[PDB]
Amino acid sequence: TQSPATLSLSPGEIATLSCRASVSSYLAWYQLKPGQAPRLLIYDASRRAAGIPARFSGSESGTDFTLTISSLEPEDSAVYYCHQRSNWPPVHTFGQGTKLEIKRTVAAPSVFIFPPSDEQLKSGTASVVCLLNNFYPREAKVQWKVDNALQSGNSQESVTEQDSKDSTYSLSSTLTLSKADYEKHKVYACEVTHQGLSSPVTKSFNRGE
Amino acid sequence: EIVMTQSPSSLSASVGDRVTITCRASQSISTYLNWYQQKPGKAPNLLIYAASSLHSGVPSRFRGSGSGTDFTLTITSLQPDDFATYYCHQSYSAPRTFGQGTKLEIKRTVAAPSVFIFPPSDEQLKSGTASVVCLLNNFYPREAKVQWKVDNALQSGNSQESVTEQDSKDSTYSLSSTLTLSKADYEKHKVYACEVTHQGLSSPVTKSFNR
Amino acid sequence: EVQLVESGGGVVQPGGSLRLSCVASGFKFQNYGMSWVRQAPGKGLEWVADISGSDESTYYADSVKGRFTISRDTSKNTLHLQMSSPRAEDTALYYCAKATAPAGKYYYYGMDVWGQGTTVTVSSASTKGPSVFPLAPSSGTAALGCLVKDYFPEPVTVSWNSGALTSGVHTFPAVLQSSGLYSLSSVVTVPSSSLGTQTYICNVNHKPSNTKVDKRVEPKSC
Amino acid sequence: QVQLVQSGGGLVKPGGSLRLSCTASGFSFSDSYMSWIRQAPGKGLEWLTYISGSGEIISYADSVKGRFTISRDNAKKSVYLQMDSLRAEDTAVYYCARPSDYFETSEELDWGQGTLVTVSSASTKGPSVFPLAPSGTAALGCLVKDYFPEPVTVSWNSGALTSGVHTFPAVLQSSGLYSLSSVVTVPSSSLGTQTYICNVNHKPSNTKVDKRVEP
Amino acid sequence: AARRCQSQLERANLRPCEQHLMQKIQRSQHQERCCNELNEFENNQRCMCEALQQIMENQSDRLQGRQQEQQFKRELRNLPQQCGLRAPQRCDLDV
Ligand SMILES: [Zn+2]
Ligand SMILES: [Zn+2]
Ligand SMILES: [Zn+2]
Ligand SMILES: [Zn+2]
Ligand SMILES: [Zn+2]
Repeated sequence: TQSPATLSLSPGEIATLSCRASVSSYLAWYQLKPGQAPRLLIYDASRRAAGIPARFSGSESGTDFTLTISSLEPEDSAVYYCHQRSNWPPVHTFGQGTKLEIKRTVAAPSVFIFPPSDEQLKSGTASVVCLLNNFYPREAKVQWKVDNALQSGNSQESVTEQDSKDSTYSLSSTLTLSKADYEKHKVYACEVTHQGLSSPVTKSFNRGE
Repeated sequence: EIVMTQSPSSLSASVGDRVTITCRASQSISTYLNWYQQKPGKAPNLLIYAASSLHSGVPSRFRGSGSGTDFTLTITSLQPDDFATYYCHQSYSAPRTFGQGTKLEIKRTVAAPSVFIFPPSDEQLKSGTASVVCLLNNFYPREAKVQWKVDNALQSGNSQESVTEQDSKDSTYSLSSTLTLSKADYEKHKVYACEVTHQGLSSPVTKSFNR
Repeated sequence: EVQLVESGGGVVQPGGSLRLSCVASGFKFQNYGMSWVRQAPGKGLEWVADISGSDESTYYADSVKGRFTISRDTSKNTLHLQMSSPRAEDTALYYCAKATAPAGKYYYYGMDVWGQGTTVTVSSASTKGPSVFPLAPSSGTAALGCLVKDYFPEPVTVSWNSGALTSGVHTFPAVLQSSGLYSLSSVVTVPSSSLGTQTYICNVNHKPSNTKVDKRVEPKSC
Repeated sequence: QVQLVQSGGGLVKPGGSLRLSCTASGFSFSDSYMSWIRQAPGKGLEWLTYISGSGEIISYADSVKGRFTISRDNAKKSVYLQMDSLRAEDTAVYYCARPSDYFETSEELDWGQGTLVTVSSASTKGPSVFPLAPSGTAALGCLVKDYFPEPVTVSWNSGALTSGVHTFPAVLQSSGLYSLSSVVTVPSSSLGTQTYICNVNHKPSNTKVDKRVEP
Repeated sequence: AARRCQSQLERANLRPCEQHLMQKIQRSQHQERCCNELNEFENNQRCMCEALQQIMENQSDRLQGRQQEQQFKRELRNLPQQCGLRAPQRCDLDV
């Protein structure tokens, strides 16, 4: 077992993670950054891998062992896993993980709407994309409106992992219609709500203009 | 105590020969068997430890082998400096024990001893004791029998032998046998002789004197 | 520079067979134990198998024993994982990993070098390369992008202007559409003042179907 | 660079007590076992006892258990052997030994200079020198008899005669006194035309003898 | 022979030996296990040595100074004997 599953802390604060060790075993900690191979931080429950700064440290207290990161930096945004290997015959178990969000000040999204390309329309399908770029916190609502009618179940959205540098998220919402259904409507809009917006924002286009 | 039993007790060989000494332990001692060399008047020098490992500075001609109860020291090509006494030694369990040792002598041609008998001096007789000395000079091998006869009667328990180490020039031994009596006993007999038996002699040799 | 480069990922039918490979360099491969660790979509790391660097003995997780086979080449610095009875639960990214401590040690110091990983999907669905559609800018900061639609299995890789354009690029995780095909977008913010003089091309690659695509993204002339 | 410097020993009466000491440098004395080994005249090596670095592990050979006591002072880098209830059998040269490493199985490697221990109820006595008179080559000698303690020195014509000389090792007699013989082999012709004298020297008693050896 | 020891060491759980030694220095649960584990190298001098050396290797970073290093080495040399086993005659523990 690993705790806490989620964690959100400001830069310069102290993060402490812990797993409940289950006879004799060797304990390790790994960092999984967005789009990168896992990286060994601590091994044998308190020893520091080469290249790892003293900011990272580990310890154990009976049936529990912990990882601590002291001068938290935006680079520390990642998922952390504890790792236990029994003695021979080797059995490996990993914790469920800990997603570490690094806090920043509120950043409102820049919103963009893209009509379907004419090349896609020649394919018989139509995708309308609404982009929300470089915002924090991660909470955000995106409502699609077609001829001012609220759409419901024809949109999938996708959100990036927290950027390692600026600590922002980005989000795309894709409204997908048949070419025929797309060609029958005039106005297309996405409405964005966010803590950094005094009032919901709307980006729209008229098909053909 | 773990008894360590070396064979042979003595061994003669020439420069260039292949020598093998064996050591048998009273019980399984695994590889905890060591071999030492000792020259007279000097402290032993370790040759081999752990039954196979050469100590630093020991020439490669020395080799050890064995595990359990039976062990062997080998000298592939004997050298002039290799003539000495050799001991095995177990450190498997305390108390530790050396084997009885194995003396490595120089080989050469058989040689009969020159025998000489000496009566006791008159100066000695005035003190109340009589010593009769039989001398064997420059022979080889060491194996020799010295038998004292007083009026044709074989003596027992009143003589002591003493031997030398191999001579540098000729590699031979020399031995002395001393028959000690009181003046009283000495003058109650006429004929004193020592019979010397040695393989280099076709027949036993007797040197006698009459008081 | 220690390197582990995995290969062999793709789609395999349930009950089929698939062989992963991992080419090692920069160290004495023979003197280290090696492992396979996987990560299922939306889940954490899960150990798959170990092979010893001293006797080549093999060890498997209970959820895998009897269906996978780990091995290593003696002439090549190469590690393998054979999947003989693949199930849907085996769909995951598969990592190659090097033991920290050399072979022959009783102590264990984790895994200090990991490969980039290779993606394995267990299903009966067919391989399909993507269609790449532009997301035209504007019509301050502008945004354009690349819509990569209707492919199977994962993954696709997206660069911009052959890697020379990296700042501002956000490539979103793929979403599984109701059709069973995957789609994603790659966007990038650019200066609106130069949209008429700067060229923008997204380079898309889908290895399972040998698909390479270059689509220029331009402002639409209306 | 290892040095093992022994001291003590000497002459003692049967039933008496002696104390041998050994001082060591050039290694980690406090981590090393230490042992004592002896060698009686003309006999083989006899392992006696050892002591661990801490002093908690001690072993004694069956021939010595109950009579000797080994001890050590790591601060002085010294190891001791208290020898009690001595017997004539205990007469030997006693060696301090250091092992090759710091385990209980490590084999003896470095030896002290050795200490002569003599157990005897005898008193210092000078020798009596009697001739061994002649009767191709002839033989003659000198009998050095009833002396204690060892050693004695013997030459012939004060170093002028060396070839053919055999001075035998001394034997210990039932009386507790020593005796030896020195003999020389010479041509029969030279006898009457040559004077032979043996020079006997016994330093402990301050005795010098130059006995003639006539037919 | 050398490979056979390589494999035996990978299979060994010598952590209780570390614990027994550390609690022995602080002043059994771990000695019973440690001695069973060391027994796999009994009367094999090269391999018993390598086991002792790997315990030193694993503990080098965790000791706070030379004096603590020497005290740990001393206790380690006595561990086979305290288990009823033979130590190797020679074994360099200077890591
Ligand atoms: Zn409409
Ligand atoms: Zn009579
Ligand atoms: Zn291969
Ligand atoms: Zn002669
Ligand atoms: Zn304990």
